[PDB]
Amino acid sequence: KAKELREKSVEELNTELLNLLREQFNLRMQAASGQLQQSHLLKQVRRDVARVKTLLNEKAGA
Amino acid sequence: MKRTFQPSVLKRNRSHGFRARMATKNGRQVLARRRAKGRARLTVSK
Amino acid sequence: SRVCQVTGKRPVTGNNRSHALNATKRRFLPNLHSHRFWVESEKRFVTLRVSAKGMRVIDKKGIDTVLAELRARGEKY
Amino acid sequence: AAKIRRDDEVIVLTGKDKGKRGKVKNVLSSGKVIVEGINLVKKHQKPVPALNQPGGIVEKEAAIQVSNVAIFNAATGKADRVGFRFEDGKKVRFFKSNSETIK
Amino acid sequence: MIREERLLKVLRAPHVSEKASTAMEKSNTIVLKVAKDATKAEIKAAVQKLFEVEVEVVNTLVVKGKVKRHGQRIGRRSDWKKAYVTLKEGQNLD
RNA sequence: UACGGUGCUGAAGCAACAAAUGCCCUGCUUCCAGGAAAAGCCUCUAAGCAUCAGGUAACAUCAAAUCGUACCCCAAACCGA
RNA sequence: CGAAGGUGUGCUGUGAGGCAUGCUGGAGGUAUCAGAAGUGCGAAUGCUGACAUAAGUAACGAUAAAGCGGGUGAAAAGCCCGCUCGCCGGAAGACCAAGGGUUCCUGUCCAACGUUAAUCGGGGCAGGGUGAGUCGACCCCUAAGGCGAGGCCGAAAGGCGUAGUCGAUGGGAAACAGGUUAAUAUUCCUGUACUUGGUGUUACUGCGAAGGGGGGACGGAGAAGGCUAUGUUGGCCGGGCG
RNA sequence: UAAGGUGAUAUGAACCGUUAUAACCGGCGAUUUCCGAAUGGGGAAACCCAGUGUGUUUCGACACACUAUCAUUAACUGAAUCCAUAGGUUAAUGAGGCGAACCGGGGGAACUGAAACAUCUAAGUACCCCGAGGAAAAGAAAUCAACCGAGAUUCCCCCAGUAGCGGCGAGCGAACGGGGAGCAGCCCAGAGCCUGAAUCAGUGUGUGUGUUAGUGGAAGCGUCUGGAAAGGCGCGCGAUACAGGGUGACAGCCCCGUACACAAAAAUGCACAUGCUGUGAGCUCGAUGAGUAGGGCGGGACACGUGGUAUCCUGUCUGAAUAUGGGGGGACCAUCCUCCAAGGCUAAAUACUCCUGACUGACCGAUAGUGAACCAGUACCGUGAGGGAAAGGCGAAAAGAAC
Repeated sequence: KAKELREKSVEELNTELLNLLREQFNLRMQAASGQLQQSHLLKQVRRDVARVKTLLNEKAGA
Repeated sequence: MKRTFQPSVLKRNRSHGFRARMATKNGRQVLARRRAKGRARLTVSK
Repeated sequence: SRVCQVTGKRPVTGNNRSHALNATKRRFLPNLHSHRFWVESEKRFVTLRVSAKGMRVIDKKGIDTVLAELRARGEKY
Repeated sequence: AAKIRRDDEVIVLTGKDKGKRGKVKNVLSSGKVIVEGINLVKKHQKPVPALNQPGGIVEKEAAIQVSNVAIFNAATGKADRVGFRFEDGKKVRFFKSNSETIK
Repeated sequence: MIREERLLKVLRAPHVSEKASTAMEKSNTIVLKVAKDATKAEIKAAVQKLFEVEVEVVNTLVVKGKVKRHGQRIGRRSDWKKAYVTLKEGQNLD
């Protein structure tokens, strides 16, 4: 997804990151209960977040 | 019968703990030696 | 530390030999002395822990020169 | 640069199922393949209440060494060796005997 | 003022147990697993934002990890922070 | 009534005497062997600031984080294999 | 079509040994003539492991003490319940510090651990459990002492020490009663409290420290007097009529 | 580079991926909690407590940066005390700590041997301390030699267990000279001319060649035994590849490789080539290292123990000449020869291996080999420094024994 997310603004990125974080939180909440029967999702979300962070760093002073 | 070891944590730490070891040159040397040996517990420190 | 500031004379080790040649370790300390030296240029006394040899050297050369040398060496006075 | 792959029909050079043929089912990182119908073992499957397994003498396909199988060339009617070569900026396998590309 | 991102990270899970259940039912108090670094105020903030529910007060405690033995080898479970969060009267939590 | 307990209910609830080694007592009396320190606390001003801050006055509101809290502890859990 | 190794047998050499072969074993061995040695073990109160002997012997860890009924169980002297009996009671009870670090509670299991059995356990496995403005630490302050900028001293390492900064075993703000969990409670809940900080206020109007002063701030013994904790008796209230 | 993947005990679950952002491998980046030199202050390491400033706030608070010490230089400030200096506050630069051995320096034992023991030996060893580098140190004759000559240092073989030293005991033990490895010479004590002339370091660029992923890489079938063939027996083929490892028993031709031939977007080592910054070459005139050389007293080093003892170093007290001069040639003198101390720099041959890769072994094969083939510096023991084990093998394949 990095090549797609690279074509964005800083503000845009930040919002996306926030959203991702929220999603992750939700997953965690679900995971703890017996709701989440799709574990890979959590793995994905974290990765996405990381990617976003990396992108942000690249943008701001690199 | 009052046996020799009469534990006290603070006393132990002050005596033998990491910071004490650091404080002196000989202590430092000891630490270094331990490291070289491969000790898991470098000091008395928990 | 017993070190002439002008000359650099430290203590050196050696032996006491007895009449039966019994070596025993000893030191040879330098003949140090703290002496106020008048510095004519700056118009003040500079105290220096110096050997008698150091003093002699100073006399020979001029205190100023000695001071300069010391400075060059990175030594406070 | 792996000469035998998932969907290749192979012939067995050695063992109890030597001479027989079968499609490679899957290939393991250990340097062994599992081929369809070839090396069979009658495992005694231990029952478990969970996962809906009844448990019995299940005859399943054990692995075989990749070295023990060979890619079969349909044209020659025989086992062949595989070579590698670049056709149109892309690496491809070919039968050593007859020099034809694997497709 | 706690950062949104920080808040999201704070809260680890709901804690299911008899005691927890009792707390929920009788005293209107939810029992959460939270980050070991998460202070009380932060936790409260997280609760308010992320569950949309007024908080009366948060009590926290640190649960020490049990030492276990997997076969011959000894090994300790991690410490973790439990939080009893008391919700205001009439606050029903999903 | 899951024989573990749970829910409701609930009378009187006074007086005298005795009484510590505990409290008044960091007191009092006495003795010589002549009995910590520093902060909190109260107070005084200096440089300062000057009609601002600061101080005390009540009242309102917010605040009090963090770590410990199980259990043994004259002992089968600590020091003695 | 069975290597080394293991184990029998037969033959053979003056001896160290050699050859052959049955069984076991399941993959290596090696003639000859040369070459090199970690080259030969019964002893060293040799070293390591294994296994004997004494021997099914001594002992089973305070002479506080048990008995029976029922339960569970494959099985009960030992576990649970009950009724008796006995022991401690300035402790063998209750609550902490130190030290330990889950031993707490529940379910479950009995190989090992428990000086016997064990259904039991501080044993195994799984799950649960430790809630603080006012308790303690942290924090402010210092003692003995420690470290110690500069400094003084010292072949080097380093020693001593000023300013300082650390250091409790001492000084420094504040919470009680009841109820509750299988397991926490001055921490949860119920009631009724207190503290010292900010911030804002209106009201007032000399505030201000690294400084001054007070205070904190202190020994042993003795003697009482006033008290309470607590206990006894009576009254009261409930139950009883052997 | 790919058709398979999501490390291991260790399966499963939920998934991703298959011609190219699945996974894997390599370059350059990003992130990089806390403790630790630890550096904002403190501290019982992985914890406690700040200050200042810049931004934000739902005004409850957040965030993130900086704040050690020393040295050096600079700026401002600044006592007694007039100027000054000490001191003080900032700023910049560097340092600090760790690390196997080797290296140089500062200190420096004893057991032991001498059949006792004290000189002596062990030994400048062990050890402690400081400092450095990929090597270090040494180094460009005030050196040897012998009336012939050599031509800085270092290292190897000889000289030689010689000459010597030595309670002339035990022991210690050269040099000259010869053969080799490697070889390199320069600058300042200073000013004149000429002005960018050789060389070196940092730093870009270019070329070559490594290194850090990789790619291709030959040729075998039948039959007998057997659980299985790579074995037997047949008949073939490859070989710049019969190194090695695996594969159901022993495989050149089944697999991985091997010989051989190729490969780098990116980073980077070493050579030369070249630009820029600093550095000054050649010429003439000189100048030619003083508390120094020597000496006395005391020690130490030189094979050399004070001896008839040259030479070097210096704790102590002295103290020249200064090239018409001075040093040395093993007491000392005379002659001759030979060199120029009291300022520096300097590659190579030499020393070592914590570590990386490749290959080898009349080295070990689980009481051996590392202490450690195994989750070992672990368990366990000890207040602590420290000590410190045991423990490998089912099978070809779990087909690990349903009922």
